[PDB]
Amino acid sequence: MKEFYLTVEQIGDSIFERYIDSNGRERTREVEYKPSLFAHCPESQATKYFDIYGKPCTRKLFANMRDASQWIKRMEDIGLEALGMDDFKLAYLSDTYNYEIKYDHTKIRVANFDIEVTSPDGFPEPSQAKHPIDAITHYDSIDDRFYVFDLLNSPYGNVEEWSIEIAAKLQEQGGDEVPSEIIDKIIYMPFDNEKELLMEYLNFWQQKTPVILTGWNVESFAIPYVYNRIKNIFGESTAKRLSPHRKTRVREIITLFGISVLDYIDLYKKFSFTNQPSYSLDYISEFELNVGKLKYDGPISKLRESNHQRYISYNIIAVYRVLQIDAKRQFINLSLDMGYYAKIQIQSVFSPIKTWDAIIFNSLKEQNKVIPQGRSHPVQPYPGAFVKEPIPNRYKYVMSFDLTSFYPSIIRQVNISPETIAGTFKVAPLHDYINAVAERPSDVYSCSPNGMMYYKDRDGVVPTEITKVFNQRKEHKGYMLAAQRNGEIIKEALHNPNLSVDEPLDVDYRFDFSDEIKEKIKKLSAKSLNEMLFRAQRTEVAGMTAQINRKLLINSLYGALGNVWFRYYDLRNATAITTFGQMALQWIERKVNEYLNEVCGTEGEAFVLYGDTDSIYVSADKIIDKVGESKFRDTNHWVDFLDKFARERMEPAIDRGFREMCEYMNNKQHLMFMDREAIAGPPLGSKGIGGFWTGKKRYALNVWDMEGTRYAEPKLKIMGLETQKSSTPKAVQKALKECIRRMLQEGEESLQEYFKEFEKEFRQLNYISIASVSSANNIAKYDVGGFPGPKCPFHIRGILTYNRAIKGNIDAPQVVEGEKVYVLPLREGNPFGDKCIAWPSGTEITDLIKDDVLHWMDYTVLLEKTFIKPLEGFTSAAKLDYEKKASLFDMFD
DNA sequence: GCGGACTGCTTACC
Ligand SMILES: Cc1cn([C@H]2C[C@H](O)[C@@H](COP(=O)(O)OP(=O)(O)OP(=O)(O)O)O2)c(=O)[nH]c1=O
Ligand SMILES: [Ca+2]
Ligand SMILES: [Ca+2]
Ligand SMILES: [Ca+2]
Ligand SMILES: [Cl-]
Ligand code: NA
Ligand code: NA
Ligand code: NA
Ligand code: NA
Repeated sequence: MKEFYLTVEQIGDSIFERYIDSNGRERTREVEYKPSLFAHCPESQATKYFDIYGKPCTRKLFANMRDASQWIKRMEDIGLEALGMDDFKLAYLSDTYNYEIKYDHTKIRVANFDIEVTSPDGFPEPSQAKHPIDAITHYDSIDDRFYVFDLLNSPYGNVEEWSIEIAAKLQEQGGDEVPSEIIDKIIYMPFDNEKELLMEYLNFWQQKTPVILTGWNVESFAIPYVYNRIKNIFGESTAKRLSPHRKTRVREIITLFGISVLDYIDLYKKFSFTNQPSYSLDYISEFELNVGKLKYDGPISKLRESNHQRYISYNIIAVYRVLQIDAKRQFINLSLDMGYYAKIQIQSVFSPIKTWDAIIFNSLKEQNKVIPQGRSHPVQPYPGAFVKEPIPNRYKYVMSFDLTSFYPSIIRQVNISPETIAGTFKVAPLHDYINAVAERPSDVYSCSPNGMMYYKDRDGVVPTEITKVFNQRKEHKGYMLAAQRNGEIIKEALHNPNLSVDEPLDVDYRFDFSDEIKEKIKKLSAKSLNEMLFRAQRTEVAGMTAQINRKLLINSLYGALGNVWFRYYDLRNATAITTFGQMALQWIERKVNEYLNEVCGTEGEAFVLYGDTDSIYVSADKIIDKVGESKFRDTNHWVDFLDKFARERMEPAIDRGFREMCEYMNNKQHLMFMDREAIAGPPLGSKGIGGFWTGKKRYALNVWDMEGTRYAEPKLKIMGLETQKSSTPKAVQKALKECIRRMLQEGEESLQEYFKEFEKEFRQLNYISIASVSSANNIAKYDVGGFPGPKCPFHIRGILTYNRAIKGNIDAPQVVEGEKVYVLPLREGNPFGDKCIAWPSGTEITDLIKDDVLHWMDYTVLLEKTFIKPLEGFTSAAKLDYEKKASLFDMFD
């Protein structure tokens, strides 16, 4: 097979590389790499090297990497540009792997681990590592085995061996319910001393050295704890065995040279597109996998002592949970894909700037072109997208339209790149271009309304490389949408399931079901169908991960143009994109309004009610009215009608409008592709209002079709409202959403019934479910003798109240700076001495003060502040009442 | 005694 790297590092004048060879074997080599950099040279000098602007350069070979970096400094002292890739390991990878890397993931050692540390005096600080490590579970992807290291003898208690027989038993049998599919994969090792455990773990590590190292919070806890514990016990030289090159670099984070650490919490935060109230593994596992919380009696600091059996079982389970989350989300696969595509260290996938620098560098190197030197720039603001101010109101029938990959398509259309800049023109006010009254900027170059002109013959490296990734994105989105469409087919077949014993069909959910498959589905059992729906949704999530993160990468290339740390930073190019974007949106709003007035036979009516960046929301009341609501059989009938109308009439008109804009700006290629997104409206013959807007970025719609996916049941599309915010209490989100569902689908009366019921019963809701959530930043900034300082935020005040309440209890959970907290208001005269209290999110509040918090919660404040105020906002906007008003009719019986 | 204007903070939407 073709060779591929695993890890690369620079240590002095040496490049240390771990790699898989042509026979599939892992090897390590130290290479005294000789890098090249470039300097501008006279035009009369024969060379094959040119910078991106076409100026000739000469290549300077250096005896070692130190001589190259010293030359860079000297060139700085002279005042001349030192060109070329200054990150020598990226240069090394590019030289060593001068082809498209095809890798075999089964050859890559991915290690998932988690440690346990009993601490009687609070959270065990990794920098101190003063407590024994009493458990390590380490899963190896190559062995497919869970290696379990169990400390039997500790100063905090001597325990019996963990029993795999009991671990496998059901909870109802007094077992631990360790999943049956990993029982035979567990390799259990008890130890009588901590030193012997750690020594063996190091020997194990040497034999099975991770390439990718992951787990939950491994970078901030597990890795530094293990490193510091081993260092404190055996000495630094022994601790350095954690690095395959014996080099490490040190609240601290340890860099293990020759290992690529991908902490799963960081992968999840970057790639999941969620914002969670808590990031405990417990919480995320429940959210992602729908598994129950790992229950136990007493505190964690005594779990090993009281129930060591469960203690070890939960350690193993914790490792497995991350594997299960990755099997669903596939962020490891994404990191490997992106990393090898860019030819970077795998951990550099967290940095889109490093990623794009490497992609562009490799692309330019292929043509013997030389990259410019990074330069220092001051941070400056620059304008972004346009957002229309909507008239707050209900909106019955709505169709939306969105542009495909907007900013990257602008880049490709206008041909925006550092080296395709051609000149400038004199700008007219933006609305002059929008209304097509300003003179055509250029009949030679491709232009943006910010004043920039670009060559339209030349291939730009930014357009070229963004197109390649965009093409990957488009493929994966197709798989995602098909899996989604396949999902609805299965959901509708769950309305008439057969009573028989069969099996789920063997199909590729990435492609639309054939008629044969669909026929078989209608005769399938409920058990088989539910299993198919599961596999369909899993296939959809896999596609979603792949497509939405390639979308993120290409949008981050736009973003990088506005980042001073980017080698190709240029506010001329960044603004060219956003300004063109503002023009395109407002241009097509006009075209859409014009076309719809023409087909509806009216004049001057506003059809576009809202728009943000690249989307428009079209009021379709008059389209429905022209055909008359009476002529429709059911809801699905008018949905098909609007689907057809948008597809056969509106979209061709939109394409005509954009083609004209492309000619207006003399652009290189028409790539403004705006298709229908959502069809929204109330159920036919209902009192539902269909949708409403309260303001910019705040609306709700009752959607029947989304991007070609015809829902089995109508799905609420809610943006910006409190239902969508992690800060809103769980039970309030749920209640507010039901309020919205009733408004959009059923009407005012239905809303009023539900509200009355909620108000009556809400005090019985669990305290966690009605707690607000907030991030805890700068606690110390507002701490004045344990009391709130000037301008102390509400949630920070709650934390200070908590701290005073648990003062003198070394066992009580501490609020961690930067993490999230649950927040509850307190009734007047409470023993806590303040109007609110906060505690670490994702946890029960400590038993020390739990009963008193429950007693003093302010349900009245909770209701009117988190529930009623947002509800008042929704309903006044939609022009209705959540509560029956007083009338002259009240004087009757 | 507190409404309005302004500020910091948080978390959305694109
Ligand atoms: C979501 C997002 C958008 N944007 C900008 C660039 C996007 O092209 C533009 C439009 O937002 P989107 O319409 O949400 O994203 P998109 O048009 O790029 O991709 P899609 O085909 O799924 O619609 O907003 C960012 O800069 N960063 C982001 O994270
Ligand atoms: Ca021993
Ligand atoms: Ca879009
Ligand atoms: Ca059937
Ligand atoms: Cl796409
Ligand atoms: Na742990
Ligand atoms: Na059970
Ligand atoms: Na130490
Ligand atoms: Na779309």
